[PDB]
Amino acid sequence: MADIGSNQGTVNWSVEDIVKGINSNNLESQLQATQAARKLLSREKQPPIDNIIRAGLIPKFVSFLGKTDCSPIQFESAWALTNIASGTSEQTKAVVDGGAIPAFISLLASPHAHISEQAVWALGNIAGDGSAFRDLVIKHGAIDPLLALLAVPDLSTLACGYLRNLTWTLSNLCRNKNPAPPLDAVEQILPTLVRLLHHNDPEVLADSCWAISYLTDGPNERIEMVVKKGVVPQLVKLLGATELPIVTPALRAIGNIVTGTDEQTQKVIDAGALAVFPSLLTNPKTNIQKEATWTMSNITAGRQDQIQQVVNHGLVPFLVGVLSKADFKTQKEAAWAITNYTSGGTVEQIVYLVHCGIIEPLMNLLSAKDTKIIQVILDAISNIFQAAEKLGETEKLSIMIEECGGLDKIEALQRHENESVYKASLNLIEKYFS
Amino acid sequence: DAQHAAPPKKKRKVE
Amino acid sequence: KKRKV
Repeated sequence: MADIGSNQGTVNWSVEDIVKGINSNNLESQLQATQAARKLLSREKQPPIDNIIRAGLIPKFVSFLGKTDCSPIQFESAWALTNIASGTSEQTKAVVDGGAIPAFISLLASPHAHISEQAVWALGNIAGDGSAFRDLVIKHGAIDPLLALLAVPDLSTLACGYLRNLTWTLSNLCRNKNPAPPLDAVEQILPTLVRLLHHNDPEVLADSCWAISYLTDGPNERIEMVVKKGVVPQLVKLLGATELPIVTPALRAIGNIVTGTDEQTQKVIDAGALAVFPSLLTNPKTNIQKEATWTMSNITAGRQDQIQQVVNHGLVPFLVGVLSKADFKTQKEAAWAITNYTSGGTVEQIVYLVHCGIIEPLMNLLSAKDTKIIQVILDAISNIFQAAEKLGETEKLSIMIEECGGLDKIEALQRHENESVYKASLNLIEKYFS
Repeated sequence: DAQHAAPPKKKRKVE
Repeated sequence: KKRKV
């Protein structure tokens, strides 16, 4: 979707000159002026977006989008408008206010690939502004034409840059949450999205995953319409991809899905997702590690038979590892994973947790400046003592917590300031210790 | 590779 | 238990 010049004299034009040319009654002079404008808006640094808007050029550019007889000016103005729309919400608004949406949607059917591609790009920028413009683009009927552009036997016959553009614009139509995209628009888009999720290009796969992650971020009903399409196995596969740009959105999508129902969570387990976590929980990239632990916490919050799966895959030692050493935010997710595990696990599963060495690292964290994680941890111990109570082992556990220095940190918290904390402590103290 | 952020909300065409 | 983004 890219261009040139007439460019000895279309480079570095002044805005007054551009206005002069566009105001001439000459289509060719307007074309030259529009290209000059595009070049100012397309330069490497500080494009004069506001100056162009103030000159009142948008309405002219929009009208040039409809000049089928001069494809070059359609393309140049489409590019100019695209770059104005790439700015602030206010700059994107000016483009919308000029009536650009229906004009760009009309250009989607252009016989010229580079022109329909620019139209796609522009709509991506407009929809990317947020919920309102996203939904306005949809109301103008952008989805059908966009989907038609991908209606081919094999995606591979499409120009690579062209396909990446369509995928990205489609993902923005699935983006944002207050409100989320119209249910029927999501249903209309899903089938094509599933197809892109199986394409071989790394950027198309990444953005496809991001779109899926957007769609799974919300009520269980939204998660269900995605899981229903049977994409989980594919998401699990991409979860093991070598490229971080693909793994990140794949893990996010998987993580959103396990925040749903036990039935929906069971789907990721059935697909074999847990076998990838030994690697995800030790990933060099700290964000992956964080999201992986976060995902584990929503799985340990599941059924006992699901917690057992976590056990069978040998993931408890990995949780003990993250709890012992990791970026603090990851350690916080681990604490949650542990408290959720102890909250719904069987006595045997909880005993196992202690046998893996969860106690010491858990106590060492009680010394963190984060009342939230502290509550979570004290809460975890309570659940663990309760398991040892049903075993008349409440004493062997007290020693352990005393051995590693736990008590010397719980009593100190007993004198905390947050009622939730000092109360929780005191209770544990007088109930299990001295 | 690249990693971390979600795709840009808007993209300006430099070329 | 199940907490979201």
